[PDB]
Amino acid sequence: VQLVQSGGGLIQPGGSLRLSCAASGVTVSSNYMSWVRQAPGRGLEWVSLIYPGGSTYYADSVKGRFTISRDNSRNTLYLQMNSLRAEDTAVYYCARDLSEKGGMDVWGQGTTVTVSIVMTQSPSSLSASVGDRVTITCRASQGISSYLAWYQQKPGKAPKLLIYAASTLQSGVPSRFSGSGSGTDFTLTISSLQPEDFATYYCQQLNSYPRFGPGTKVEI
Amino acid sequence: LCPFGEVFNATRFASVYAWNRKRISNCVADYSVLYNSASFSTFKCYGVSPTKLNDVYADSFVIRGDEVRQIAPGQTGKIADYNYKLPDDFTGCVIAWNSNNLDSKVGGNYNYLYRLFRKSNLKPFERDISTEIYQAGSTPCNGVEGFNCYFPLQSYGFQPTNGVGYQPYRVVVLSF
Repeated sequence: VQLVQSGGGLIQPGGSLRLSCAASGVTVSSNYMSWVRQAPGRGLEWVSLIYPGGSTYYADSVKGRFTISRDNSRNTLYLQMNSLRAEDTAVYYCARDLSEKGGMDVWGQGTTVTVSIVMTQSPSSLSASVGDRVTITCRASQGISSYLAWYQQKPGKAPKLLIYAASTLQSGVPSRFSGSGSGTDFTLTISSLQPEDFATYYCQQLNSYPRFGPGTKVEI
Repeated sequence: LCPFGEVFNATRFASVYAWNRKRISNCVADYSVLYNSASFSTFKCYGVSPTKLNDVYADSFVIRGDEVRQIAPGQTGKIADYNYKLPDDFTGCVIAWNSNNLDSKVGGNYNYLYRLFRKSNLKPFERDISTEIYQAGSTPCNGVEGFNCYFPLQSYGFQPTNGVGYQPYRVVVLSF
């Protein structure tokens, strides 16, 4: 059950480029496939969903230029990128969207493309000693009930689901990771920072289009 | 436990004129490390699916940014024609990542070279490490540098300030 995605490289502005993303354990036409990019210096940014039934959506800053599609024959999601510009420089991940029932739990590896309701998170940056207890917060402008997830992304590696549905822990995640909240305020607690836990953490709303918060970075 | 990570994480890569083929045999390794280090600016697989890998040649060289597109089936240019040719029916995967921080230096790094002058295009997977004075003119060179008598190699001059297409990229080609 992987997502291996392929293709990228450089391209001068105006050019076009077609990312792909082949899956193994999941069926591409049966899931909500989606693309997220992280601009250098910025945080995670949703690009475009494709529904199992064929509907397609995109973020404002790419609509008309990008075209998500898939080929059921070879089980592969594609992202068709035309009229590219410098702001489209980012690491481009493909992710399976379980939505409100599981977040984006299965991510591909990045493919660096090099062109030549507000979610809030606090702290923006925090240092903590190993074995400390760390609580980061996330805030919603409109009440989203408990429909919100958390992800760790360590520098260079693809993101990773932690909590979805405000409090449900993703299978395969250390028990020290825990989370609570409903309405507009949400928290993630790490009970005892172990050295691997040093990364940046986002929240995301699981109702709307995927909308990630700014991100809180943990470090020493 | 194949040494894929000896190729990738070599502390030094080579030049495209003199690329290194490392034959891997007597082993079994997953190609997990390819699709698990998200930090590759390019990963293309031809003739195969990159999921269907786990159920024999590693070639490593350094080129600049806007010519990694040449390290692919059917592409042509100063690299595909005279340095590293890859056939039109390739069965393998092309892996490339920016190496600015490692193959560049202030005032320019002229340690990586490529073949500028060659009379005919290379055959696929062919290699040419010849240093014979290329005759451009009508007069014989007798192996002596000068006018119309050129050392067929050329330095990259990788500087950190270079534009992104002129930055050094490390390329790994796994042919099956």
